[PDB]
Amino acid sequence: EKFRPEMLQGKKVIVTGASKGIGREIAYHLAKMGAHVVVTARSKEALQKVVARCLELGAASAHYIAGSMEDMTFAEEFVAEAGNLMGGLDMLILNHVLYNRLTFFHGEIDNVRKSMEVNFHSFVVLSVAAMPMLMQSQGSIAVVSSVAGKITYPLIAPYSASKFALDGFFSTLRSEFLVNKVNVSITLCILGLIDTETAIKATSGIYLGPASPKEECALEIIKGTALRQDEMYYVGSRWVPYLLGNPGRKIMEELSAAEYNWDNVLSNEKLYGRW
Amino acid sequence: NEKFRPEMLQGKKVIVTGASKGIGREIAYHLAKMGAHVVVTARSKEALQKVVARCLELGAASAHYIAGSMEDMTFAEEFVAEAGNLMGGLDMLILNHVLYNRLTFFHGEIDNVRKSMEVNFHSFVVLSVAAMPMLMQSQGSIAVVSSVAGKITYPLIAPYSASKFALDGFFSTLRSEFLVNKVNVSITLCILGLIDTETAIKATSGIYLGPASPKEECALEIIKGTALRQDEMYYVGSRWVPYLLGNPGRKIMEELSAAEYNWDNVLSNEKLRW
Amino acid sequence: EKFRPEMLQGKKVIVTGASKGIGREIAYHLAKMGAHVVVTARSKEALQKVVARCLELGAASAHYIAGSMEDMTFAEEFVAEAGNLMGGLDMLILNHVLYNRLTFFHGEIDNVRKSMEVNFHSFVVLSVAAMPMLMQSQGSIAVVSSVAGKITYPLIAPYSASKFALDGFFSTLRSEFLVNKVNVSITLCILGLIDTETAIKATSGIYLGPASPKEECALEIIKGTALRQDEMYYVGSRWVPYLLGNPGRKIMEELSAAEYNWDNVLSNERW
Amino acid sequence: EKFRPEMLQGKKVIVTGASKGIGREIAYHLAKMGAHVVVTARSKEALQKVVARCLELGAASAHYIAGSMEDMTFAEEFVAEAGNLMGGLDMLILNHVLYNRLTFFHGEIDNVRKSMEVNFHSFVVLSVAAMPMLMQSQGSIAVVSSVAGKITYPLIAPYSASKFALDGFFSTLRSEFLVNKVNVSITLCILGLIDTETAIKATSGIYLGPASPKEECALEIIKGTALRQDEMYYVGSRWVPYLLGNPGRKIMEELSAAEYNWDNVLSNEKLYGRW
Ligand SMILES: NC(=O)c1ccc[n+]([C@@H]2O[C@H](COP(=O)([O-])OP(=O)(O)OC[C@H]3O[C@@H](n4cnc5c(N)ncnc54)[C@H](OP(=O)(O)O)[C@@H]3O)[C@@H](O)[C@H]2O)c1
Ligand SMILES: NC(=O)c1ccc[n+]([C@@H]2O[C@H](COP(=O)([O-])OP(=O)(O)OC[C@H]3O[C@@H](n4cnc5c(N)ncnc54)[C@H](OP(=O)(O)O)[C@@H]3O)[C@@H](O)[C@H]2O)c1
Ligand SMILES: NC(=O)c1ccc[n+]([C@@H]2O[C@H](COP(=O)([O-])OP(=O)(O)OC[C@H]3O[C@@H](n4cnc5c(N)ncnc54)[C@H](OP(=O)(O)O)[C@@H]3O)[C@@H](O)[C@H]2O)c1
Ligand SMILES: NC(=O)c1ccc[n+]([C@@H]2O[C@H](COP(=O)([O-])OP(=O)(O)OC[C@H]3O[C@@H](n4cnc5c(N)ncnc54)[C@H](OP(=O)(O)O)[C@@H]3O)[C@@H](O)[C@H]2O)c1
Repeated sequence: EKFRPEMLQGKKVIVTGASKGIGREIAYHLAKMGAHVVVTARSKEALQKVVARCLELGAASAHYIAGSMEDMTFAEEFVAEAGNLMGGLDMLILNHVLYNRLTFFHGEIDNVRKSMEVNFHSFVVLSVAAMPMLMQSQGSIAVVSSVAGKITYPLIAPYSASKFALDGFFSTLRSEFLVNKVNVSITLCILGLIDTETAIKATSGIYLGPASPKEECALEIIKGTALRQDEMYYVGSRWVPYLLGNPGRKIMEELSAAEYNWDNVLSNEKLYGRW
Repeated sequence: NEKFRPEMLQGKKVIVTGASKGIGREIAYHLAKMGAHVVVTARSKEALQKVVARCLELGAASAHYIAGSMEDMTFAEEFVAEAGNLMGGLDMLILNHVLYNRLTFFHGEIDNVRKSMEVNFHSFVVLSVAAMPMLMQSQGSIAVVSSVAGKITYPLIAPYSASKFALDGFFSTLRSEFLVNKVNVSITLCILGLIDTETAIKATSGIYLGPASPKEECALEIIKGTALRQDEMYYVGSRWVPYLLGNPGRKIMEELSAAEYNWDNVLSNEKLRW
Repeated sequence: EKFRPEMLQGKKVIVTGASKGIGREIAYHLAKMGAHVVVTARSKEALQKVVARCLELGAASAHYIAGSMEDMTFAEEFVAEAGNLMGGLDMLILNHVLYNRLTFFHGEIDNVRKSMEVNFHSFVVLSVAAMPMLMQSQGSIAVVSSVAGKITYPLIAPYSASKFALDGFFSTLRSEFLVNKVNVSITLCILGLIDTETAIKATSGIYLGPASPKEECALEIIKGTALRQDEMYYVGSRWVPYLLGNPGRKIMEELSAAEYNWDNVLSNERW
Repeated sequence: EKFRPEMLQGKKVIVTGASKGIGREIAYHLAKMGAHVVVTARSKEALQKVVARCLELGAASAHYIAGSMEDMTFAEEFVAEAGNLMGGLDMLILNHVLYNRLTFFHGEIDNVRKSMEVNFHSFVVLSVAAMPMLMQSQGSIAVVSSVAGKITYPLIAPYSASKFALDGFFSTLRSEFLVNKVNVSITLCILGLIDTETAIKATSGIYLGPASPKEECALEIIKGTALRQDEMYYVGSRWVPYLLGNPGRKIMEELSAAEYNWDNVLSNEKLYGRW
């Protein structure tokens, strides 16, 4: 079941946080594959450059919409406008993340709140807004997370909380989609240190581990999502993913599914509605 | 290392949130039997009053209640101060309250996700920040009450699970920092299986066939594990399940990645609090 | 002597650099207190969002004027238009700034010039333009500065020069206003690391110390100015302000005032 | 480390604002010590007289270049021509200042701009232009400032702003030079009322303070700079310097140096470059 760049030709993709870093590279790859893209971020000028580059690169079409993901109204309206621009949606790539730095936690409650809004709540709002289109196209969602969304590291409590939250929410959603045979795939991407300008500045002489290249990172995210994988690990080691992937949890989730009165659940109107 | 004794809590100054019913109420009762000072909180005044009265009969050193919603961050903050005044300090902060939502498939209830994150997560953080000075002075402890659904995922409770995962991310990171900085406030994450509280029994009814553990013993185990300053406390109705939940891989990784830090540029830059 | 939010209800306030960071939060607080506000910065769309929010927050009125403070003609014209919009001016909050990712100095004269224009000269131009209105209302000026405006830090020479300049100028002006019994207060605000997106990005990986919250910072600036304080320290420590506040200088300034021949002076020499 | 006039024999020194007052006296002292000097100011005839006196006094060599420090192109070109004249540069004495008049501030924006250009920006331009030569010779810079550059006085806002600015800039530069082990010394000279014709006229019936002699002032500037001191106080009291010198600031600056990630900084890669 091998990946081929043709899996994305003509596809309608949204990439958030695409004015720089991994997101920008994700846009570029998609353009090379002849996909339709709508990129978003806060910076208009940066987004404009990305759109121009994507067109040169061979994108089927490329547009940008500028706004902050701290604003939930924008997140919601963005998905509608984007769907109009492309006439639908095959893939939703959730990549953006709030500015953060490395510091011991001292009581930055506002930082905790803002991180949860931008890194987490907006991912949920965007997904909800996109779900009708995704269900129609039987499309996919990439949820971009971090090694710090699977284990804990000093110096990034607010960030880690929001990335853990993503795992809890979207992993639960995936399980439901499976039980209800909804054919929208949800891929959780777990990234190690990636050599984006932002990550390198935040960590240079503090965290000493090696960084992985952003170009290959972005491609691996695209592949894993296209192939509809549950999780995609890009952490700079072929072994580390298994220490992160928690065999115990996968076993437990598989076994606990048998504890449900499915006879009832799948035939209970009150547990269902729609979007 | 050592064995728990009820005397570890005699005279101690403890806060129990979500203590008008269920596990929290039982936690209050145990603490009273051990002769601790308690301040219980929840939204229901009358229910809290009953709990305080019982705690006193039970042998609490002192018992008071403060009523309010944990969806209000100003209250959470002010509550900890008033509670500290009532007892003249704080040894143990037991974070127990929660917002439940009907077992139901998710389909766009964003407001439920937001409210769950406020009540189950953000307030836990606000309370902890407000209590930290007192806890540092007493070298006290925090119990963070969570769930099996905070370690693995279950259909039908996405909003709840997100908030409980968040707790693990945040408080586990905080603990690691406290260790690196030799701050002697312990943080105990409690992972509970199905417990036979009225609320949990009604909610899973005819949906989840799994077993329930007794609330009285659950509450005691939370108190013990926190008193003994354990990192985590599993009460899940099986002696084996905790190891399938406890993720040996993660513990190894966290231990090893600590060596990747330039601690001389981190700890030596530590010349600054709450 | 205690601050009350009512001190700002109906007041006519200008906030510069108010499209994000501390300035935006200053606008929001003022709106909650029912003040009239005119916000300014370069970004039109950002300013529009701020104005809309302020109105929802309970501002008596809110308008925006977009332009660069590197242009002195704009700075001057902005104050007039703003005064027209509100029919006067009670408080001028000078907050805007040019930041430079931290770097050792190595000959960037143009950076030194542009920093002095934006962080310093425009503060002066704006104050001069606003002075008639402020004298009429016996209003106040908040001059937003920095710990780097009181002591020196590696890596920010251009910024520090301009912030020191502000202290020199506005502190001298305050002393003159006192000698001449002009009742316009001048409050110099000295800020430590504040958790704005811009400050966090600029020092990330370089400084790992605690930043202070921007919401409380903005409120403290408003309070200190409303109470007409000479200086307002918000630096993340209750002790540090006294190591920055230079008791020696305050003593010297108090004593040297007696060295002046107030006869040949006060007898002699507007905007 | 006692000063000796021989520390300046054969040295290559620039003195700005040297057609009268303190600067002229600085030139004279340097000549007596057998240094090479290049003097500058706007007045040709006055500079010519100074050069002649310097030669008569025993200067190794003496030249003058006339021009205004309001013109940044001149400031830059002056340092090059001066370096050519002497074949290098050991000491840069920044002394010039715009004429100012004691008066309450009444919205004289043009005065503020011109004072900042002449008293501050030109000091920076000159320093930048001279830095290569100074680094080669491991030389020194004297930044001539004022008590009004450390505390504030009614009636001189424009002047004080520019002198404060000097402290901010050159004190920051010094700290950087120390961190990077660049061996060019920067001496900030803090002067009280000095009996130059200009200062006496300006303050005649206003400041009733006691003036210090200009000849000794100029010598103290030379000594302090030769001995590579951080600051040099000549204020007419042995006690006043400590009320101006701000112990609190020195402590803070010493302590805050420990808050930096030098391994990031010293190795942020691109925090350097050159002149
Ligand atoms: N880099 C790593 O080592 C690493 C490691 C683990 C996980 N990750 C994950 O990878 C993803 C991308 O990381 P990165 O290093 O590529 O990020 P980045 O370079 O720092 O930029 C992320 C993008 O998010 C956007 N963004 C920030 N705030 C926003 C807001 N409020 N509203 C809308 N967009 C906003 C930014 O655009 P604007 O500023 O213009 O708004 C930017 O385009 C993140 O989810 C991160 O957690 C990265
Ligand atoms: N029961 C289980 O099977 C189980 C399993 C895993 C984890 N847990 C954890 O155990 C803890 C207690 O569970 P439980 O079953 O004992 O809970 P419960 O019986 O449903 O009641 C929890 C308490 O929280 C309080 N509360 C709810 N909303 C509040 C608000 N907005 N502000 C302040 N207090 C509020 C309630 O008081 P008021 O309504 O009067 O405000 C109540 O006293 C929770 O953290 C839960 O996540 C339980
Ligand atoms: N943040 C800190 O840790 C800290 C510490 C000490 C002092 N301070 C002081 O606090 C004040 C605000 O800092 P901040 O971090 O909130 O700033 P910020 O987030 O970086 O933004 C400052 C504001 O100034 C505006 N601005 C920039 N260039 C301008 C120009 N040429 N003309 C007009 N407006 C311009 C910006 O709007 P546009 O870009 O849209 O023009 C922005 O709204 C500054 O005076 C700063 O020196 C902050
Ligand atoms: N005198 C005091 O009581 C006192 C107190 C504190 C600090 N200081 C500092 O001591 C230094 C010298 O003071 P001073 O009293 O000796 O000064 P001064 O007698 O008034 O003359 C200063 C020199 O600067 C030159 N100058 C003025 N404008 C210039 C321009 N646009 N371009 C180039 N050169 C210019 C003048 O020459 P031209 O006019 O021919 O150009 C003159 O040679 C100044 O930095 C001053 O701030 C003096």
